[PDB]
Amino acid sequence: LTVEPNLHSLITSTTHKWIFVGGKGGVGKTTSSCSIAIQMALSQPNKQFLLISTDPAHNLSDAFGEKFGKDARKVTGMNNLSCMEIDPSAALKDMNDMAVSRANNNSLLQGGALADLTGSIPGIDEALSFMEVMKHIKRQEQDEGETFDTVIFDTAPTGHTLRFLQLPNTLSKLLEKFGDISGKLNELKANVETIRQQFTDPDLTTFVCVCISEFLSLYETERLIQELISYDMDVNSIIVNQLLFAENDQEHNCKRCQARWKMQKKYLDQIDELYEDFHVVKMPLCAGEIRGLNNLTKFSQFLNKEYNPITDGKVIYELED
Amino acid sequence: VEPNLHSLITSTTHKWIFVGGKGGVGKTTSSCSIAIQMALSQPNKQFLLISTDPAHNLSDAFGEKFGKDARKVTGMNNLSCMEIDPSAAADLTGSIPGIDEALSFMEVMKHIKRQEQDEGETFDTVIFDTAPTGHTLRFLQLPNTLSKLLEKFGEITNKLGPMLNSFMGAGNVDISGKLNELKANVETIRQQFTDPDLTTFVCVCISEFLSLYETERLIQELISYDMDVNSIIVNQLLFAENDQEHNCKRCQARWKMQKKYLDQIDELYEDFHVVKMPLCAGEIRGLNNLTKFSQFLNKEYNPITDGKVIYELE
Ligand SMILES: [Zn+2]
Repeated sequence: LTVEPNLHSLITSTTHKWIFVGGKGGVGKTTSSCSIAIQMALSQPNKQFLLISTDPAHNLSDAFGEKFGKDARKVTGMNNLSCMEIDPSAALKDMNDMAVSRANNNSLLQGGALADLTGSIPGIDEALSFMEVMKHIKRQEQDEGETFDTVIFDTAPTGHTLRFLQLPNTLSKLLEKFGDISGKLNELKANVETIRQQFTDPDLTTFVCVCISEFLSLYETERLIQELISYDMDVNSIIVNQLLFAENDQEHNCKRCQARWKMQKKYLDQIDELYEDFHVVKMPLCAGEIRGLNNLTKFSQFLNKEYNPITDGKVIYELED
Repeated sequence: VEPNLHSLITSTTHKWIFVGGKGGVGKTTSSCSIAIQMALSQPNKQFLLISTDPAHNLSDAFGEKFGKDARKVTGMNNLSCMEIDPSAAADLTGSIPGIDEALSFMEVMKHIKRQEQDEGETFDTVIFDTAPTGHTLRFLQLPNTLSKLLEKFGEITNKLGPMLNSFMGAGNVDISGKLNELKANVETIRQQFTDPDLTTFVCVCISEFLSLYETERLIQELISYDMDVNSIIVNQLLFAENDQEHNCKRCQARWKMQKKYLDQIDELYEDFHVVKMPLCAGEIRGLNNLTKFSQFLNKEYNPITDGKVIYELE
């Protein structure tokens, strides 16, 4: 049985609690995050969703045209979707800094410095950064009194934000050789392993990759998928953005564009043969800046029901202009 | 710094010019253009354009059929092409980095010299149309890679026991001697490929995030090899603002994006010769067209005045 080229079963899932969305390059990652968030929220009115970002550029705020911050806020126009933009690294520095100060005048796992081993042991910084994020969330849940059913992580445009899933095994290997700090490491290792318990369960968390139909994007996506596999995180979906089905479009005249399409077609076919088992969802190029709830929802719709270049053209051109 | 390759195309000191760029960035076209440009401006000298890509990109580019044996490009007096497959034409390979590369390269250098000894005519300069994959020239590190190894053995072997050491019979010493001979071979080439006036690498890329990222990586790798990197050609630029405004908001949209990175490129690689090359919808194929296009590597293209020239190719 063919694997539907859409995210319908995910957007419809009542089992997933953590959905990570990423893609390097200018591939429409942010708008994909918002679209998945909206689509999930509209399809499950009964539940509450959190869309979190780490990008210091406040991509979410300029995506929706609202102002989000460290405090969750419901997207204006929706009942069950909220956004929060934070900076884990910054808050970590502030917290670590004060801990260093308390040391000189004497996440509890910081007394003094466990952060110095950062530039030595891979994934400790990331684990600490992530724990910061998980903290800001729970604190928001405890105050507002309402817990989020599902969280969409608009992954950070750089680094390897979730390399910490390797931390546990990276430590055991180290702790054996080496056999204060030692106690903080074991406490950290226990924290990352309870998370892996969650993040490693296919029914609980998954990662959807975002990319454009180009050689470098395809290879970057391959790289990303291998990495996610090496973390035991589920990867079953790939969103391919900016596709211009020039093959038959309104005002479709431009030969340069036709040339581009021919190129995209080339790789779209490689992607389909390479990731047959994946949900490979094709999304139309939408010249402009899909911004604001309305347009984002109109466009996000194609994540659930595959886009038809023939039939649905009218819909995207109501946005592209 | 001038936004062209005029000084290189005009150099009478360079003997080896490598051209590379990953992705569909017009690497091959660039290789041919540089070869032609060099050949046309130095009729007095003989040039060799060699490729490794099994697809026979050179033959498809010129519309001629090249192979293991050098052949003059039809219509030119001092430019010849040679398409080889080094790999096609000793298992420490999957263990020590750069050994296979060095072996592959030496193969290439051998098919060349044997072509020079037969034809009786030596090539003054060679342009290497680098392979679209792997790390073809990581062997420049092999020498230091080996010294380190043939040293860790001395710190271990000379720090073991008469029995233990001697208790390892098998044709390995049959290697200690060949590794030292190969190390000597890569180091004589390194003396050549490491001299700025003798060899250089021109990068090719498109003005997009992923391509800039990739060429950034390429440059770092080349510097770690002590190979000179001073030029970067940026292909497929559609100067849509000057495009007689042939309309298409999608293309104008693309251009604004290319403009954004063209800017970053300028600021990041200021000391480099950053040559902007116009998008040329089609497949610049055949000597004539390649020549017409290649000219903009020497004298910077002008979207306003030169437009007519590239559209007589569309
Ligand atoms: Zn166009």
